Amino acid sequence: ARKALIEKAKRTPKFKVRAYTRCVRCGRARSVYRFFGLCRICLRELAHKGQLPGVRKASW
Amino acid sequence: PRSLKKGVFVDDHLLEKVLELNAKGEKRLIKTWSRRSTIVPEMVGHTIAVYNGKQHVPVYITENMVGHKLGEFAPTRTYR
Amino acid sequence: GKGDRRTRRGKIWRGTYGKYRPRK
Amino acid sequence: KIRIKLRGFDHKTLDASAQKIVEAARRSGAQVSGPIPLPTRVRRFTVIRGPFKHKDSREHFELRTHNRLVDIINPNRKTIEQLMTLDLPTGVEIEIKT
Amino acid sequence: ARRRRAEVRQLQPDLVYGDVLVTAFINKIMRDGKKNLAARIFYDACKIIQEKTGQEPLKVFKQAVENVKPRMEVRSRRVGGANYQVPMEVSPRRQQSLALRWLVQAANQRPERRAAVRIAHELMDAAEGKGGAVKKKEDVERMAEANRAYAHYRW
Amino acid sequence: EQYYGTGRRKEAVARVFLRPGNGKVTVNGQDFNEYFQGLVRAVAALEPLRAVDALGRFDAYITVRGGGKSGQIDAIKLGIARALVQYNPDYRAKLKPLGFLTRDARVVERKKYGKHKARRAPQYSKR
Amino acid sequence: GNKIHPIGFRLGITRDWESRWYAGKKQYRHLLLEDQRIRGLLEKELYSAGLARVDIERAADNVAVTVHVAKPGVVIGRGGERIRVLREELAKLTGKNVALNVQEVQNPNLSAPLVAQRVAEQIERRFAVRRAIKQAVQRVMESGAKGAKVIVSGRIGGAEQARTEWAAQGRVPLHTLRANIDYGFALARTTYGVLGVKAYIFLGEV
Amino acid sequence: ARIAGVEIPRNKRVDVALTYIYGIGKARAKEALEKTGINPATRVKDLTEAEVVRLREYVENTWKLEGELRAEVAANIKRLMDIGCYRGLRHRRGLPVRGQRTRTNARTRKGPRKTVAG
RNA sequence: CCGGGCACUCUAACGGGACUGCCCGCGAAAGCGGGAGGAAGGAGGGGACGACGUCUGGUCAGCAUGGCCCUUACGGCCUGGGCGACACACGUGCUACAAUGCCCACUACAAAGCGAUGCCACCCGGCAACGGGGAGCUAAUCGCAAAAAGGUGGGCCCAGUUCGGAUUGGGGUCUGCAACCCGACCCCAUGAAGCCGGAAUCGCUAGUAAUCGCGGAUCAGCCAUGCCGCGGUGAAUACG
Ligand SMILES: [Zn+2]
Repeated sequence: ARKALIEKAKRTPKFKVRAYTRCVRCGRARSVYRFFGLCRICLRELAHKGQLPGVRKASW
Repeated sequence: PRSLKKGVFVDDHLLEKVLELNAKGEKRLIKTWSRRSTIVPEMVGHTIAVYNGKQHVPVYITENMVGHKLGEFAPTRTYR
Repeated sequence: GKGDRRTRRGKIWRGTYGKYRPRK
Repeated sequence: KIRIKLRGFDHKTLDASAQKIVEAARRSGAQVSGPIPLPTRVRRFTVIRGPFKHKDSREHFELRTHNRLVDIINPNRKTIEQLMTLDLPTGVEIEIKT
Repeated sequence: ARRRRAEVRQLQPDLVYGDVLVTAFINKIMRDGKKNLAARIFYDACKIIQEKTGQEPLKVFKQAVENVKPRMEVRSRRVGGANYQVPMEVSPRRQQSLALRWLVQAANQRPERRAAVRIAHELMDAAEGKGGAVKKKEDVERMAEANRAYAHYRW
Repeated sequence: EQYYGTGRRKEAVARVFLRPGNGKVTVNGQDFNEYFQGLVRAVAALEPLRAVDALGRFDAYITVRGGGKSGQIDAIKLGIARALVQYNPDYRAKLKPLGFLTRDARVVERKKYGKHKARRAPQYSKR
Repeated sequence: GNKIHPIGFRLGITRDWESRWYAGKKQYRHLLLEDQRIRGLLEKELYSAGLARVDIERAADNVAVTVHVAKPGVVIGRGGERIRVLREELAKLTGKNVALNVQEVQNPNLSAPLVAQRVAEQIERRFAVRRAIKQAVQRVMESGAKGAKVIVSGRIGGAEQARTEWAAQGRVPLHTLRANIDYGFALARTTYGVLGVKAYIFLGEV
Repeated sequence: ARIAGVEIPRNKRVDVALTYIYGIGKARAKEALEKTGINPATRVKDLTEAEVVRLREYVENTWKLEGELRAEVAANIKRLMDIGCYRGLRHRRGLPVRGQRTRTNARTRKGPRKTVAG
C-alpha cells in the first residue's frame, strides 16, 4: 500500500515462489488484479470514466 | 499421507555440516535451526538444535526416527 | 455420494481423475 | 483472398473503421468477403465497493473486444491498390493474413 | 395477496387421459423437478391396474380422490382470549389440491417399495374409501363438526 | 409441394421442414421416437398437427440443436404448429385457442449479488 | 454514500473515456501503467492552464497528449516552446514518443472539474465559502450552463465541527442517464484537515 | 463359509461378502475373483468346495489381515508415540493428526460434546 | 468432408414493433372489465440508477488526511514460529440419512467464459494423480470439456446395508528452496455419526423454489463446500 514496499513493482523477489502483486496505486497486497495490475478499488473509481478504456458499467 | 518423490531433501545447513562432522565419530550437537531437513541415517548419533520460533530444542535422532523431519519432534506452540 | 472420492460423482464433484474417473 | 481481422472497443467505430475497406475492392480483386460479423467475447470483474464489510453490491464491469471481419476477396494489386494502405481508422487495430 | 387477489395458473391436457388436474397430480409426485420419472410414475400405477385389474383409473382418481377432498375444515382465530379453532365450509381449489397434497403424501407413506406401487396401490384404497389419505381428509372432515362447538365466529 | 415453419423456445432453434402426405420426423437422424426418448412430453411438438387432422397427411423434416431437449420438443413445436398456416394461412381457426401459434415468453433469470439462485437469498438467525 | 458517479454512469452515453488505445492483454497492463505515469505531472504542473481532461491518443509507439487545457497559453509558447520543454518530459517516459498538442478550452465556467479546483483554490482562499459557491453556481450557470451544483464538505473555516454545505441551481438531473452532464472533484489540504469539493454541470441535453 | 481369519460371507454375493474382513474392501474384493477366477455373482449359497478354498488360499496368502493387520497398525501408532513425531503427539492426546483446525468440529476423533460455561 | 448455395440457424451491428389507438360495456375524467388482431402488452421479463436527510453507522490496516505520540528505535532487515491452537458455545454452509435410491456398461442436447514455457486433441509406461514424446490454435473455424441430472440395460432388495464417507495405517504422484508445525491430489485398507432432526426458525409469488452440471477471478500448486456468473429439467400457492 505504502512506499515501504515497491520491491515487487520490479518483480525481483529471490525465488519463483515470491511475488506479492502489490496494486499499482492501492499498493496493498490483498487484491492486486492482474489484467490491470492495480486494485479492485482502482478498478471501480477509475473505470468510472476513462481510466479503464474498453470498459463500461456492466449490465444485462 | 506424505510425499517427496525423486530427490528427497535434507537441508545442506546440517546435511552439509553433517558429512564433515561424521569423519571423527560425527560432530557434537549441530546448531542449524533447519527443522525442515529430511532426517538422514549417518546422523544417528548427533543431536539437533532445531528452532521452535523462539526456542532451540534437543533431538538425539535415530534411523527409525528417520522417515521424519527434525522437528516433527520439535513441538511449536504450547498446550495445557 | 459426493465425498466417495472413489466413485463417479466422487471425482466428478471434487473434479479430478483417477482409476474410476477415466478419459473415454 | 485477403483476411482482415479487427477486434475492437466500439460497435460501429470498428464496424465502420473498416467499412471503408469494402466495396472499393468489390470492383478490383473481383469482389469482397463482405462485412463479416464475428461473435464478441468479454471480460468481467464485479468487485466489492469500498473496503470493509458490505460486499453485496460489487457493481458490474464489462469490456468488449468485438472481433470483426470483412476480408477483401481476391487481390489484384488493383485490389492491393483498391483499398491499399488506403487507411483512415484509429479506434481499432487490424490483423492481415491470407 | 395484499394488492391483487392474484390469478390461477392453468395447464396442458395430459398426453394421456387428456386431463390436466392430473398433470398436477403427476406433478404432485414431481419432486426435485424430475417430472420425467414422475411422468410415468403416475402413468404406470395405471397400467398396473390394467395389469393388476381391468378398469381404467378414471373413476378411481375421480370418485376416490374427490372423497379425499375435504368437504369442510378448521382454522385458527384470535379475539381477546386466544386463537380459537373455527369450523368453516372449505373451498374448491383448496379442497381440490388437498386431494393430492394428501395423496402423494400418505401415498408415499404406504410401504410398497417402488414409487409406482404406492401410487397405483393408493389410488386403489382411495377409490374405495379406505387407506392412507382418506383418514386425514376424513380425520378433519371429522375434525371440523367435532369442533362444531365453535360458531360464535361464523365466517 | 414445399412449405416452412421455424421455431425457437427457451433457447433452441428448430425449423420444421414439411413436404406433406404424412409427417415422418428426422431430428439429427434418430427418427421421431429415438431422438427424444419416448418421454411423455415429446408427443407434444406434433400436438398442433393433431387438432387439424393433418398429422398423417403432412410429411416433414425436423432437425434441431441448441441447449436442452425439454425445450426442443417445444422449440420444434413452434413450426409443427407454424406449418399448418405458413402455406395454409387459413388454419388460424383450429390454431388460436391452442396458442401453438404464440411464442413462449418464459425464459431464465440471472444471479445478482447477495444471492445464491438469481433470487435465493441466504438467511440470518435472531432479528 | 448512496450515489454512484455519473462520469462512470455516463461513458458510452455522453463522456467517452479519457484513454483510447485498444488491443490490450500482454499490453493493457502497461499502456495504462505509463498512461497513469504521465498524470503524475503533465495535467498537474500544467493545471495552471487547464487541469481538465487528460485525453490520450495511441496505436502503440504512436503516443499523444491530446490533453485539454482551458488557458491555451501557459503551454504552446510562441509557436512551440513549452510544447517541447515537456516533450522533453513527454519522452522522459514515453519510449513511443507522443505528438503532444495543447487543447483550446472554452468558458471554464462550464468545466466542472475546473470549478471544483476553482472554488477549491477559491476555497484555499478562505474567501466567501458559500458566497463563492453562490457565485460559482451562477458563473457556471449564466456562462451557458443549464444546471449547476457544488458541494463542499468536511470542516469549514476549520470548524472542529465536520460538515457538508450544499449549493446548486437551475437543474441537475442525474438519473436521466442521457441528457449528459459533467462532474469534477478537487481538494484543499488545510491547516486543520484536508477536505474536498465536487462540481456538476448539466447542459444542452440529448 | 469361513474364508480369511475367522470370517463368514453368508448368503450375500461373494464380491462384497469378502469386504467383511478387516483387510478387504471392494478393491481387493475383485482382485480375488481374478487370480481365483470365480464367478463373482451367485451367492455363497452356491459356492463350490474347491472354489472357497482357492480365494481362501489366495486371500490368506497375498495380504496381511485381521489379527495380523489389526495389531500391526496398533504398532504404527504405538510407534509415533515413542518417536516425538507429531503424528504420535496427536494420537497421544486423542485428537486429529494429518491437518485439521481444532477450534471446533472434530467431534469424532475428540469424542462427544463436553459443555461448560462461557 | 470437396466443391457447390444463403432460403435457414446463429454473428455483432443498425433500425422497425405497443400507444388503452381499434373492438364493445361502466364513468364527468383519468382508467378499469374483457375482446381484436400481435412475436408481445396495458410499465413483456431482468437489470443499470438508490431523493432533502437518518443513526456522529463503517474505514484513519488501502491511500490519503488535522493533531497527539517512539525515534539507535512503538521503521526497518532475515531465518524461524504464529495467524490453522483448544474444555467449549454461536453464525453460514457442504455432505448425507437413500430405492422418485446408490453403482457399472453403451449413446445425446448447455449458454456464457478461458489459454503463451498457457490452456493441451493423440500415441503411448502406470490400476492411478501424473510422467516422456508430440498435431492444430495466436483462438465463431484448435482446445480447456467431459456437461451432469437425464435416456437404455443391468447390479443391489429395505440392511446402519454395494446407503454415507468421517476418521485412521501405508505406499505415491505434484508445484515448490522447503509441504514437521499446515499443501491439494491418486491407489489400498480402514470404514465412524447419521433411519430427516426440541423449542424456535431462514428463503422464494416463475422459470422462480427445488435439483443438475460448466467457467470465471485471485492463483506456482493450494486448504473454494466460499464468491461472481451460465445454463439444463422445472413446481407448488396466495380465501383474505
Ligand atoms: Zn488501489
